[PDB]
Amino acid sequence: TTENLYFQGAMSRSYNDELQFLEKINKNCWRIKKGFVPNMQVEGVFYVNDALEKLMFEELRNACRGGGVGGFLPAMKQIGNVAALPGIVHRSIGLPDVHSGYGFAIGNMAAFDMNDPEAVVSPGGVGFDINCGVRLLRTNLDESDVQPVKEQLAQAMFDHIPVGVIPMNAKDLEEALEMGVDWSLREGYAWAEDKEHCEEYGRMLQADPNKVSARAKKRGLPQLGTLGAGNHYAEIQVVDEIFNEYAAKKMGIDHKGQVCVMIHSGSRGLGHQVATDALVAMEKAMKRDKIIVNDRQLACARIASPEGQDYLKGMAAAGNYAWVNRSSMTFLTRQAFAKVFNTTPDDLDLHVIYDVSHNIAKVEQHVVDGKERTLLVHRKGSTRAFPPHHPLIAVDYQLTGQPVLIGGTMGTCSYVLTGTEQGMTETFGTTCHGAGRAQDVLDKLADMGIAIRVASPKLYKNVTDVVNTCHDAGISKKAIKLRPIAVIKG
Ligand SMILES: [Mn+2]
Repeated sequence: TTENLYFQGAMSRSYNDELQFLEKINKNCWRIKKGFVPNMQVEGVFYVNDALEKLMFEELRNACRGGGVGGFLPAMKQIGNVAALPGIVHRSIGLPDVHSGYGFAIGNMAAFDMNDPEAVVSPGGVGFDINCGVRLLRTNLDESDVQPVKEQLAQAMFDHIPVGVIPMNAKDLEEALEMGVDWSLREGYAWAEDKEHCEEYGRMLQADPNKVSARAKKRGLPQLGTLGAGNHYAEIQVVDEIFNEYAAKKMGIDHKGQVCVMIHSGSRGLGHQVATDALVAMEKAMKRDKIIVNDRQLACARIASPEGQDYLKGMAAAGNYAWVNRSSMTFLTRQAFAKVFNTTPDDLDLHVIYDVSHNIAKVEQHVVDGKERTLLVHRKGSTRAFPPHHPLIAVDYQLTGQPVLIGGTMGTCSYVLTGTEQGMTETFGTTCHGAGRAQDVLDKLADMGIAIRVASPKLYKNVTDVVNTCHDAGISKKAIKLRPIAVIKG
């Protein structure tokens, strides 16, 4: 986020001229008027509380004022660059946890009309870790039941990570990329109820393994070497607060102190490679279709392009692979819990509460200016949050709205949110994904009471401020707060 811009204008400005393009819509939302960056097709908006508002406008002035080396790209500027993409509708939107990233800002959503021939798809609008996501499992155990054996549970979970639960040959992987969680179901590593409580039923149709490069496929095949890359993250959690008892009851969360397990994983290097190969092929074809962007990292292809069609089919394939990896972690988590407590996984009520993505592009029906349209919704660092009574969400959540899982870092709380009708109207059903940015840790976590198994010692916008901002804006609703007692990052 520095010299990736083409030689362009609008850069002979100071903080006061940039403030001219900025107006506050309401208590929790700001407007970016056109002209903030070149070639804006729609306006931009971001959601703030008084704290996150300070950091956003400080990051603007620190880069805008200049007077030093850097030229760092503010999140407010990347929002506008995304608003300059052909095909975008409504507005490019920054969720409360918006921070700067490759082309798109992390936490910056934008949707494109699939009936517009100039509409494009941007891999930078999905992210390199395609379909990194969160999965929440409930248990019938209480904190008093788990707190004594938390070290053994964490060790058993850590020891279960390395070992056929994951596609171990290229042929199995080609099926996993095509079938998503349907591969795990056939191979015994997933329950049927896991699919019904999973975004897109754990499988994105029309995925094509032929659109995934051979290097990408080998990046996704298991390696006994190079373990410790950090792609596996798990957290044994305790229900610390229930803001909505009925939403919690429909998720099986019966009381405070109940134990849950949170799983965080993605496509590892397969998605990184799928995103990279697309970016290269798109750079070479943007001229043929005459696409103009402000940021070279906004490299995109038209949806109708062969390169745009290839990416989405490959992107869907990596998303399927990510669900297979989280199902295998579920299978190993279920096995870890089964052995420590010496029973069967079902007798511990180890069902999937929900599973969301936050690095994916989805084809969704949305109403734009009173007209139903088919939109390609880019969500990098943002979570889908469908409202109550959406016909395509689980029957169990037809009255609560779609559960939204918020990732919590080491020692940080996690949240379960619900979708809202207001979020479908304002943000196309989009909400935050977690926190943003801009041995000592070991003893702090131990003193907090958190057992920790981490492979290598190599391994801000507060999540609380972010979820409270979304709750106040009405684009999400707080339901559960979870506290970690064991963190497993291998
Ligand atoms: Mn993630």
